[PDB]
Amino acid sequence: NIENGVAHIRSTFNNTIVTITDEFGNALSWSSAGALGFKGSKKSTPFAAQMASETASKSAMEHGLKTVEVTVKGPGPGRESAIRALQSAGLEVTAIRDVTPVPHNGCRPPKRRR
Amino acid sequence: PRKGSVPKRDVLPDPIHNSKLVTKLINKIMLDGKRGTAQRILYSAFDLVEQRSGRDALEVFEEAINNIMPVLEVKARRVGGSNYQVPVEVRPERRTTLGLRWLVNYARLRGEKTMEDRLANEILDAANNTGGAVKKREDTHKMAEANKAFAHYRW
RNA sequence: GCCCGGAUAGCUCAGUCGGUAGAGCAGGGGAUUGAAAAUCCCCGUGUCCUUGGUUCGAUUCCGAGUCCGGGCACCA
RNA sequence: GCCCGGAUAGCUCAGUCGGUAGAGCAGGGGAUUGAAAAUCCCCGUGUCCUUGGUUCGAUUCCGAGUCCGGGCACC
RNA sequence: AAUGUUCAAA
RNA sequence: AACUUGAGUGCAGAAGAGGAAAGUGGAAUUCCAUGUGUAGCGGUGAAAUGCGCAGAGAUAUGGAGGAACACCAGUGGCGAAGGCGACUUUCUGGUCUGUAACUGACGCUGAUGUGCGAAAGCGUGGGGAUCAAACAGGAUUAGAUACCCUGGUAGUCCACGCCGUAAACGAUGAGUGCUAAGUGUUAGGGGGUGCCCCUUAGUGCUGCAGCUAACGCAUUAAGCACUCCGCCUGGGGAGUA
Ligand SMILES: [Mg+2]
Ligand SMILES: [Mg+2]
Ligand SMILES: [Mg+2]
Ligand SMILES: [Mg+2]
Ligand SMILES: [Mg+2]
Ligand SMILES: [Mg+2]
Repeated sequence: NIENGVAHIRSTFNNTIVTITDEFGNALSWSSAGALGFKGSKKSTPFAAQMASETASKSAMEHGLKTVEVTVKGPGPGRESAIRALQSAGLEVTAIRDVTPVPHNGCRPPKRRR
Repeated sequence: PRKGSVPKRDVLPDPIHNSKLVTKLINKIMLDGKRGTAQRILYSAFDLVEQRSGRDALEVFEEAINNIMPVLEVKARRVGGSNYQVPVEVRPERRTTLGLRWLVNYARLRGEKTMEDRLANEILDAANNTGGAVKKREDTHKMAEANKAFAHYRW
């Protein structure tokens, strides 16, 4: 529980998830818009990101680590307002990563909406 | 007006009270063109403040507007192909003009059976809180300040 | 004829270990907008089941009490 | 020839365990709006199947009664 | 990214 | 009888997702395994059905299994057409350029037959990861069998065998000669100095002459000539009896 952390966030169009962990994948304190009472498509605002990175980041209480090293899953509208506002708990962002799973034409997508 | 910025040009001096912002609420209690019954009632509702409150109504009066002073507006705007609200902070010229209506609209609601005494219980009990009209400005003060939403909207 | 669980906003649940009452559905009034439904504010009354006692004080502990859910039920 | 279910706004159902009648579809009049359909208010009459009795009181319990649905039906 | 039907006779 | 320009055979080189048969790899989806963790994920205009403390989704490792091969990739290439795009090997068709050594008209078009022929469908097999008719559940409207969402069977996948249709589309049959010019691009071949102009073959645009009802086509003709085959003769009734 001692002073480390990698940041795994995703942001689809619904309920941008923030979950910070250690060098392994062990689940310090996950956080969502859904733990906060956002349901009517305020599940994903940049204001929903404004209370996303805060209530996971400030809920360290065992590590309070030195850097965060974000890994950006989920191409969606809550990206950079969850990484600027991650700094508001005082954690010293210094290098960012963007990992969204790009297929190589594996499985055919679901059909087009109308 | 699609053409822009009709000029303002309104003037408001006063006889004794030495205040531009007191001849405004004489211009809203005055209904039906009878200015000849406004300051007869208004100045007989301010000289009865010090007999009801602890102080002269001057140094209570800026406090009385100061606590009733509204902060935030919710002017609805169908953004970009959607439809829900947006908070707008009021430009400082408009906000007193929005502000003064809540004295008179609740002046005609307090059943004290004398209008120059029913109306003056919202300048007393206005520098001191939880008055009659402070309830609405705290009701709409948290309308979208707590309910913060898409705040990148234009209008 | 026997032991428990309790009657907790108009509906449903919560702590309710004597100084120490909460949520959500509903209702009303604004806003929306061609009109309703959604959707967003602002509000209130709870009942702590009848009643007495250990009571500085009982929604809270005993039992004079109504109702219903869990087991009764034996070789008459 | 036999045992039950009952005739509950004009249509369909509800409690109807003697003091103790409800919903929705329909109808009418406003509003809408170029005109109808939608859509929103505000309204009413029910029948508690014929009739007598235990009746402080029966839509409510008996049976003198009409109609139809459930079983009858045997060697 | 909508919830919107119809216009008796040439 | 001969000749060689039409078409063929030799020689050199040049490209190409042309096909059929094995083999290898990476990204991703899903479902199993276990860590950490706890109150929701997912969902739309808004919402619910569905999954969740019995331990979800987010994340760490690992396993299994099937489908398609991001970047290159482009009015790019190849095939008669449908079409074909990870990589290597085995077999194999076709066209282009230059060259002149042969053969000396051996060619063109094709009635009936003979074959190839997307996608769905059918038969006997296997395979089943994502999708996904019928259907089922939740909203939407007056009703919605629909558009929306959560699931889900056939099928979509491979071998063998049928069916033989489509906006199978440049809505433009096939062959051969001839009539202004610019302009990109691909595969070559010669001339002159990584660069500058000669012609052949495809393939895009802009444009006179000409035809055209007009839109527009215009050296890849819908122009000007010939040769052979297929087809139409007002629309409904009808690609039906
Ligand atoms: Mg102007
Ligand atoms: Mg099959
Ligand atoms: Mg579906
Ligand atoms: Mg085609
Ligand atoms: Mg063409
Ligand atoms: Mg004909």
